[PDB]
Amino acid sequence: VTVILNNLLEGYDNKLRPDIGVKPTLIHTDMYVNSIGPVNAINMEYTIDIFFAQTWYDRRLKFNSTIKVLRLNSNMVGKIWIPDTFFRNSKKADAHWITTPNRMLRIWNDGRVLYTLRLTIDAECQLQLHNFPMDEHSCPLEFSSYGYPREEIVYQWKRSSVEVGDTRSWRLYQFSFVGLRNTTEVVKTTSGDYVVMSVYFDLSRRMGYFTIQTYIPCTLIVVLSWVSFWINKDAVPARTSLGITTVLTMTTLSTIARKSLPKVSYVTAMDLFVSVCFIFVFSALVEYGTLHYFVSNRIAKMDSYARIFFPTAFCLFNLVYWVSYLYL
Amino acid sequence: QVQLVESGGGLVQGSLRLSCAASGHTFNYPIMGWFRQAPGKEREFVGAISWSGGSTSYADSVKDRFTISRDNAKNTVYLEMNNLKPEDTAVYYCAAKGRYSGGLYYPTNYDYWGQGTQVTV
Amino acid sequence: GNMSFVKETVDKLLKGYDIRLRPDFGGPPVCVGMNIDIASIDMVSEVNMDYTLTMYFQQYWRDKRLAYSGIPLNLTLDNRVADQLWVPDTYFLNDKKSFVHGVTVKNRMIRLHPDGTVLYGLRITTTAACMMDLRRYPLDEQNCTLEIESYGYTTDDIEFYWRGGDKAVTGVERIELPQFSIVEHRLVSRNVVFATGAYPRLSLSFRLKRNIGYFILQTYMPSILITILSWVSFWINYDASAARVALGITTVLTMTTINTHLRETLPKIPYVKAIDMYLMGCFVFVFLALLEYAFVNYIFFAIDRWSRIVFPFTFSLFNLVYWLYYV
Amino acid sequence: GNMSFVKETVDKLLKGYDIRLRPDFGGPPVCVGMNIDIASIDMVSEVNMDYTLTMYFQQYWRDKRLAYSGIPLNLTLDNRVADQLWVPDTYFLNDKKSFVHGVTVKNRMIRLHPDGTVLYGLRITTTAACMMDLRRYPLDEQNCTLEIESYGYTTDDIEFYWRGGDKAVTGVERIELPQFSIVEHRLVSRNVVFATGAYPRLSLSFRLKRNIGYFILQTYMPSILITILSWVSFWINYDASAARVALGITTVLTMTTINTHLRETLPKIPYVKAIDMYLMGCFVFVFLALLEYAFVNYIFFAIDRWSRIVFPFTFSLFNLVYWLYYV
Amino acid sequence: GNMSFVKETVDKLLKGYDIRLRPDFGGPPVCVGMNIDIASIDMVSEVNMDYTLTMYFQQYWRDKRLAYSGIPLNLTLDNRVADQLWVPDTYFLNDKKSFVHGVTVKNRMIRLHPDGTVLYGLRITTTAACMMDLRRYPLDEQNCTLEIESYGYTTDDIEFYWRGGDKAVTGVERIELPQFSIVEHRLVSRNVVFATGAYPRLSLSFRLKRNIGYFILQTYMPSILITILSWVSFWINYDASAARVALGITTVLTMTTINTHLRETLPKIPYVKAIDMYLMGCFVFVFLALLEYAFVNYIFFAIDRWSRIVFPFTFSLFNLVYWLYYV
Amino acid sequence: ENFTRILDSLLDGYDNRLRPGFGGPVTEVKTDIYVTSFGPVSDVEMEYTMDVFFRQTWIDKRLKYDGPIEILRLNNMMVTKVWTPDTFFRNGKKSVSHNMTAPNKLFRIMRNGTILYTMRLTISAECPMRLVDFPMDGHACPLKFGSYAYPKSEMIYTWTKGPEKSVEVPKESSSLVQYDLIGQTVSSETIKSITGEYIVMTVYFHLRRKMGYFMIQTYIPCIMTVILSQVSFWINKESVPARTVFGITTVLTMTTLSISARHSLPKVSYATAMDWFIAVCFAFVFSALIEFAAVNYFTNIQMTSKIDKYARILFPVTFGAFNMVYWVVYLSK
Ligand SMILES: *[C@@H]1O[C@H](CO)[C@@H](O[C@@H]2O[C@H](CO)[C@@H](O[C@@H]3O[C@H](CO[C@H]4O[C@H](CO)[C@@H](O)[C@H](O)[C@@H]4O)[C@@H](O)[C@H](O[C@H]4O[C@H](CO)[C@@H](O)[C@H](O)[C@@H]4O)[C@@H]3O)[C@H](O)[C@H]2NC(C)=O)[C@H](O)[C@H]1NC(C)=O
Ligand SMILES: *[C@@H]1O[C@H](CO)[C@@H](O[C@@H]2O[C@H](CO)[C@@H](O[C@@H]3O[C@H](CO[C@H]4O[C@H](CO)[C@@H](O)[C@H](O)[C@@H]4O)[C@@H](O)[C@H](O[C@H]4O[C@H](CO)[C@@H](O)[C@H](O)[C@@H]4O)[C@@H]3O)[C@H](O)[C@H]2NC(C)=O)[C@H](O)[C@H]1NC(C)=O
Ligand SMILES: *[C@@H]1O[C@H](CO)[C@@H](O[C@@H]2O[C@H](CO)[C@@H](O[C@@H]3O[C@H](CO[C@H]4O[C@H](CO)[C@@H](O)[C@H](O)[C@@H]4O)[C@@H](O)[C@H](O[C@H]4O[C@H](CO)[C@@H](O)[C@H](O)[C@@H]4O)[C@@H]3O)[C@H](O)[C@H]2NC(C)=O)[C@H](O)[C@H]1NC(C)=O
Ligand SMILES: *[C@@H]1O[C@H](CO)[C@@H](O[C@@H]2O[C@H](CO)[C@@H](O[C@@H]3O[C@H](CO[C@H]4O[C@H](CO)[C@@H](O)[C@H](O)[C@@H]4O)[C@@H](O)[C@H](O[C@H]4O[C@H](CO)[C@@H](O)[C@H](O)[C@@H]4O)[C@@H]3O)[C@H](O)[C@H]2NC(C)=O)[C@H](O)[C@H]1NC(C)=O
Ligand SMILES: *[C@@H]1O[C@H](CO)[C@@H](O)[C@H](O)[C@H]1NC(C)=O
Ligand SMILES: *[C@@H]1O[C@H](CO)[C@@H](O)[C@H](O)[C@H]1NC(C)=O
Repeated sequence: VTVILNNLLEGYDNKLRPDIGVKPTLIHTDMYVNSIGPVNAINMEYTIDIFFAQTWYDRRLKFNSTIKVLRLNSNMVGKIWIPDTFFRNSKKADAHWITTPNRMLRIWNDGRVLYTLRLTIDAECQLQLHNFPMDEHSCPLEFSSYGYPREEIVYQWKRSSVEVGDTRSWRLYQFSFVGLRNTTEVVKTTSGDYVVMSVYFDLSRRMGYFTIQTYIPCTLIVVLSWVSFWINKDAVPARTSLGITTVLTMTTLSTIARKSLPKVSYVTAMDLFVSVCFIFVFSALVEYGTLHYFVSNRIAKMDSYARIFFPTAFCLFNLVYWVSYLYL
Repeated sequence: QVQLVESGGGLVQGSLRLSCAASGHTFNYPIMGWFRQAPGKEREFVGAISWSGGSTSYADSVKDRFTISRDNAKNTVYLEMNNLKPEDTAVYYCAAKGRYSGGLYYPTNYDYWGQGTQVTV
Repeated sequence: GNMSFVKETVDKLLKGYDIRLRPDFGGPPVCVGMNIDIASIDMVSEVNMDYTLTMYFQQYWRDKRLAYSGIPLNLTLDNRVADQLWVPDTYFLNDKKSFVHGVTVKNRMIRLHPDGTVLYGLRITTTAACMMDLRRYPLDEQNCTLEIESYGYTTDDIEFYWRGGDKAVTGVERIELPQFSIVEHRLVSRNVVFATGAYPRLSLSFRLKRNIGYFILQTYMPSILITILSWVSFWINYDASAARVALGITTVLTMTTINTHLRETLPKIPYVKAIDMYLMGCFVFVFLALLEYAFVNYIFFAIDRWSRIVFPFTFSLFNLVYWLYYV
Repeated sequence: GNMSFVKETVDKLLKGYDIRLRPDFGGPPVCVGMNIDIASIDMVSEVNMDYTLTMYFQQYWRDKRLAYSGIPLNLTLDNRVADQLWVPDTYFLNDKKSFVHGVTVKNRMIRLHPDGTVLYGLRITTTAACMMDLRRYPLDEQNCTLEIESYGYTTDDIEFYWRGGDKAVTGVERIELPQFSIVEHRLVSRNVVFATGAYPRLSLSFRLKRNIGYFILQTYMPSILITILSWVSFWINYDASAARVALGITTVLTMTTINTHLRETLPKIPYVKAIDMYLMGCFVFVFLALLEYAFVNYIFFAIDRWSRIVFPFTFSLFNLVYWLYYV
Repeated sequence: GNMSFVKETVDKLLKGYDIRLRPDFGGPPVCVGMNIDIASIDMVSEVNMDYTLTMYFQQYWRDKRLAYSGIPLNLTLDNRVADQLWVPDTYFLNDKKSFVHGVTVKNRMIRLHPDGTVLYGLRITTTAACMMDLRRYPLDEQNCTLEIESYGYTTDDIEFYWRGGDKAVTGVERIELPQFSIVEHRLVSRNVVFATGAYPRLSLSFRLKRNIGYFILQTYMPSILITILSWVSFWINYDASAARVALGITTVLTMTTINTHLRETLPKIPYVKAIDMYLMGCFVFVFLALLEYAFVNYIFFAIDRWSRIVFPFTFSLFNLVYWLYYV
Repeated sequence: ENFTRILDSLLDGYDNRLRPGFGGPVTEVKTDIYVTSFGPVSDVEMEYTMDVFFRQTWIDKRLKYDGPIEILRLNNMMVTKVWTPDTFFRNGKKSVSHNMTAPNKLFRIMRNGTILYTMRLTISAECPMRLVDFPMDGHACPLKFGSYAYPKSEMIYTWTKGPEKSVEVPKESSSLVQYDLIGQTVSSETIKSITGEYIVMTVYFHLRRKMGYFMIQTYIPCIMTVILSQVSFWINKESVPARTVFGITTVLTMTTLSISARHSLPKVSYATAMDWFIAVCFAFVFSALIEFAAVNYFTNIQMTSKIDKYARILFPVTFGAFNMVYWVVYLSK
């Protein structure tokens, strides 16, 4: 068996791809998503752990024997030609070395080569945070050959291209995995035209956390502002302190609302709801200020109108707000 | 500095509860091990427990028969012995072990030792 | 004694040795025995859903190519000799970031035996993922595992077993997590089947129970006292509109400050935790207490006595249901 | 087609090749053409005064030692052949932390040409310093540059130029910064003189304009509403001492909570920002509003009407001067 | 003087040298003397329960294979010669992350002596775990150790000792921790027994005393003043329901803001710290003060005088017991 | 192979493990530092970052060559084959040698044997600080480097230019945010250890903190709150709810302001100037509400106050007197 290995590497030039001028090299890629890590909305990244497997034919490695397969160590990888596959949208990707290099290299008698390596990838996912937290995202994962154009290396998905795990051991605690699609494209750059493989993961954010955190408390504070309308107008310290403290409460809640989003400049649905709720509590105290002045010096029945207008306007706002985002 | 005193060991033929009281810098010695030394024999390991957490470890000879519990507030380690056998006639010792003192089964790794109660069954 | 004699023996062993070929290549699978000595569990992170583990990882196997005669000793060699020997492609399936300590040298040990038995030890710090069910948080119990598997060699080529049975893993009692207590640890051996074949698997799992003492003092006690403090408004006379209104909102303000700070320490899970239900429940009670005075003020310009009887009773009922449900 | 023929050609090229000697050693300087394809600008940090850039960095030069004949093709070789070839000692003068991606291999490309032209591409993620003038923050415009220079070779030995002129840098339109918009980018070529000699320099600079929309809603609107809310005290009757005093301080308290949180997001610059002037200006107005009632209470135990006319006017004047000064 | 003569001598020493074999292989264990020069203790982390140490680690041992004659000098060689020599497999058992500085080169020293004595120095920055008993925090005293042990060689093959006795470790006085003061340091030599055998052990321990001055001003003083501020309600007349009720809650609100912020700086330990008892104790006093007015208001629609006598007395009693218990 | 043979001849019979002039004259290394960027200073970590062009010059007669070209500008990988000084930074917490697109190392050999070896480095060095005068304090962050192995009897370090002109820090290199670089001083000393006695080259950077940020962040808001506390004196004593709420909510303001000011300073046993100002401001606010407690209690006995009139004078005077003492003392220091 040792004679077989020595002969294969003898006279072998790893600097040249198989069929350097004969034909483009065809590479079959398979991916097993071990787990999808947390989605970093601040950095617009997401961690993914996969078993990246590549299959190609190298007729320089043909050997005639009854074994028909040769499972080799990771040190053998550096001896032979390896495709320069890289992930185009990856920010920080690593291959684990504990306890040994997590790389597999199997060679068959007919020259077919299987190369599987475990990778942890922090890919880039530009999150369009409109309609937050009801937003839905499709984070891609693009990889291609770095130096070999479409005329030299051609990728191709297998019949089991992307295989997901149980989807329950995945590290997704904010989003929910709802979709998975694979695509093949050709991207033209300065160096040349490259075949680019893409995998899109559809993720929908779960709004349960934010409803309790922000939506329910902000709504209740607005309701507390309406309480001032029923308190007697003669109780000036009571009504004035109620409105002024509720505005202070919304100030505290407004800051905690966007403790997680990046500094995007567009108005997310979470920001719009908080801002509108801030206006309602602000207008409640302004209503009493106008009411108090004319009473102390129609307008006199402004409390009766406020007891109907304010609950109606906020309920009308909620009806428009939730429908415009949860639907349409 | 840790001072160890063990009590509760008498002469019987039975369920016994041996308590080992500790005082001093007990935090620096979080592991308490029980040892017995039969006459004419080297000191034998019985069971080692941690002051914090409460995870236990016992010898094969006394497994599922002797149980040990501790409480940091009382600063005492209690060894409950059940189904006593004539081979359990030895001077039972209480010892404290440093955090990075190595193996539990070796009495040399232990720094502070108790007086040792004589129990004959 | 004779270093030259030992040097010749070692050079002969490495002469013609092919690291690319496993022991008994083409024959029966090589049995690899593994034992782990835990050094510490440094961190358990709920936000990242992972834990950091430091351990002495040791592997036992027989390589007939390394069998030597005439030397009745176990040769403890320099760790750099491991690069010239075959070692199992052992990897941790659920790890996120691992490394081998290299100060002052690589914390690696190679010890040979006359029959060809190889002892290979490594000191490894690993961060392994651990999905956590936080529905009962902070009264939850977690099962964090460490999956050990061969990367390339199937069960036809290699086999794993726990050397020593249930005693293969030691040092569990030394683990001192400030937030957790190690209830139990288990050792599991099984075979996992993939598309490329069936691979041996060794699993080490710890059952962690969160300590409730910190959260009771930090979170529950302030919430209970504020809720009781809101009931003080019932004692206050109805004409003290400024006093009772100020009491209601400031208690509501106090709950908001407590609620905002507490939820910052946890990931954005969409389901209701035990702590989540308690904070919102308390926030409702103070909200209803202020509403209770609103109805009072409107009607007067009886309800107070009804509230004095009900609000302590309902909150006691809320606590009784809450604690029974989670304890 | 003939791999053996190609193998012999490549082996001949590397035979006797001295990586220590630049092309045309002792002769005219070698001209190196550079083009950059920007992948993304991940982060722009005001606290650290730096930005993170990911790009495809490519260099073009001619090496007569690598000229080959008889093969009418551009040889795309494995990235490991770059270790056996001479490459320019290009470095980024203003970078703070840079690395070359190495998954699944080093993102490196070597492409040879029959005349000896070498194409050398790298995918580099770099963190480059960018001093920021925050006097007009958050209505400021920043000029962040990327300085490209040869480390050891002077202009006598090497020369840099933008390959393609103004088209040498592409992908600027793909940059999507949530907080900034790319107004313009420029390409500059010049020579920088040091004590060790004169070195070629290539500069790529981006003009960034901060998006004001986020800060208007998050900061300015709460401050304006609180300041308007403080004016409500003027409408309130003078005998409501408890109401008006509570109104003044709680508005002051609201400003403090807003002021403390906002300034945590920025470095400790000693000069006055636009946001700094606004927050302090609003804090003065609410402070003066509470003082206005103090004088009222003391005199009565007219001023109110004067304040009702002045305070909205002065704040409007403060805003008018503020926005005209910065817009 | 003659570099060629020195070069021949060094080449002869390394000719036939086997790094795999320790000095006196198969004979008496080699005695290794260690001395440490502490550079700084950068950080002490309560949350991570570890400290960062920078030191000059030096080892002394004799290797007869390296003995040379005819050169009456101590040969200080390049640090790269250490890769061709045998060095002890020294490692730190309690370290979490360590590295050797490599700027501008690896901070490593090899100095030979005519008799075969080897001096091996390293500049090492290490993060070592240190379990902390925070029951008496922040009036606690900590014993942080540094465990030095041979990884593979047992006491039969190698032995460690402190070179210079109690003077083996220097530079302790240079350590300047802002939060701690170095009360004492100790040197311990012992043998640790494992399953694989008995190994030599050297222990360096520091006794750290936390400085109380920062916490007295930051935490205790605000809590005391608020508690005293709550007693002001007793002076206030009973009819001022709005004033006294607002006083009680705002003091409660002040305690909550102080309590929440303080506990963020510490790990989630389940036991009661000294600071934990004080914050909760103060929160109870302000809670009882507001309750005191509730009973007053209800009865009137005597207790005040009783509270004026008791509340300052009880708080003084609480402080007296607290400080005596921890000091 | 006009220059290939020259390079091969130089490396032939050369041992990089022996310093030039081994066993004879002391090897002299001439060093100069060009500070490209003086990074931010971390008060919490008591460290500062700095990027420099560390240049070293020494004479090695083993590399003398006869050729038409005076200076051989070689590649960085040539460095590993020859002997280089083992210069290390004694106070460097974490130093990184840049490696982007090439090892950032310059290596030139002249015909005389003079060797120029420059490397681009990023250095994080310890800077112990005395924050007693914070924020009105200045610091002198040092930078000590020397040979790790070779003592003074084998290798010594000298500044290439004069000590004043050897280290050059352009004004454009200042990346400081809250500090101003007054200047630098250059000195050389000797230290002793068990290994031996070594030459240490020290560079001290004198930094002056800019107090503009802390003036607006902490000092100004605290002064307004203290003044706002004195407002309660002018309010009539009848408005008990008004004056009481005035006192407590100002204590809330000081509590909020106190947290923010200390949110960045590292924890120290001693009390800083900012801590004194807040504590006095907190006491003034606390005393203001205590004053109303006496006024309300004694006016109930009686039941436009003399006690208020005394408080209307003592409080502004005492706070005014404290400020003049506080500023004069620390600005003079
Ligand atoms: C921080 O916490 C650590 C851990 O608790 C403390 O470390 C202990 O330090 C003490 C000394 O203060 C050590 O006690 C000494 O142990 C030596 C080693 O003895 C072992 O090995 C010998 C063989 O070499 C065996 O015979 C023996 O049984 C042990 O297995 C002893 O040699 C010392 O004895 C000397 O002093 C005693 C009195 O104390 C005399 O009676 C003796 O005759 C002799 O003179 C001594 O007993 C202890 O071993 C350390 N434990 C560990 C786990 O390291 C630190 O001290 C502490 N630091 C601070 C600042 O608090
Ligand atoms: C954390 O959670 C994990 C699961 O995610 C738990 O791990 C499980 O642990 C149990 C044991 O407690 C495991 O059950 C055992 O599986 C063994 C494997 O058998 C496989 O392989 C054999 C061939 O070797 C096949 O024949 C067989 O079909 C399986 O494919 C079994 O051999 C065991 O059987 C033994 O016990 C049973 C009774 O339980 C007897 O009836 C049998 O005769 C025999 O004695 C046993 O069934 C389970 O497989 C583990 N799951 C995983 C995924 O590994 C951890 O325990 C948990 N942590 C804690 C602390 O609880
Ligand atoms: C961010 O900030 C940086 C730094 O200020 C700006 O960089 C400057 O960019 C300007 C152009 O916008 C540069 O000005 C140009 O310099 C060229 C280089 O001149 C040097 O080298 C030549 C020899 O090659 C010498 O003769 C000369 O003395 C210099 O030493 C010039 O060639 C240019 O001249 C051209 O334009 C001028 C008019 O501007 C014409 O009169 C000329 O005929 C000719 O057409 C020009 O002067 C400047 O040098 C850059 N400085 C630095 C330090 O890089 C960025 O532009 C800025 N970016 C943004 C977006 O704001
Ligand atoms: C800053 O950047 C520089 C330049 O890139 C780096 O310097 C190079 O670092 C690499 C490692 O990253 C070095 O490569 C190694 O070289 C060793 C010595 O080379 C000898 O052996 C090789 C192989 O036979 C010969 O070609 C050569 O002529 C020498 O005789 C090798 O021993 C190493 O081999 C290791 O990896 C292989 C492949 O996995 C294994 O088979 C081996 O067993 C062994 O593990 C490796 O090839 C390279 O030599 C360095 N060059 C220079 C000029 O120094 C710096 O490392 C980098 N610094 C940082 C901090 O990143
Ligand atoms: C996507 O994967 C499926 C897996 O069955 C495969 O059939 C399909 O061809 C793949 N798509 C492309 C474009 O390769
Ligand atoms: C050799 O010439 C160089 C030219 O730059 C000079 O710097 C150096 O000092 C000279 N050597 C001697 C020994 O004078």
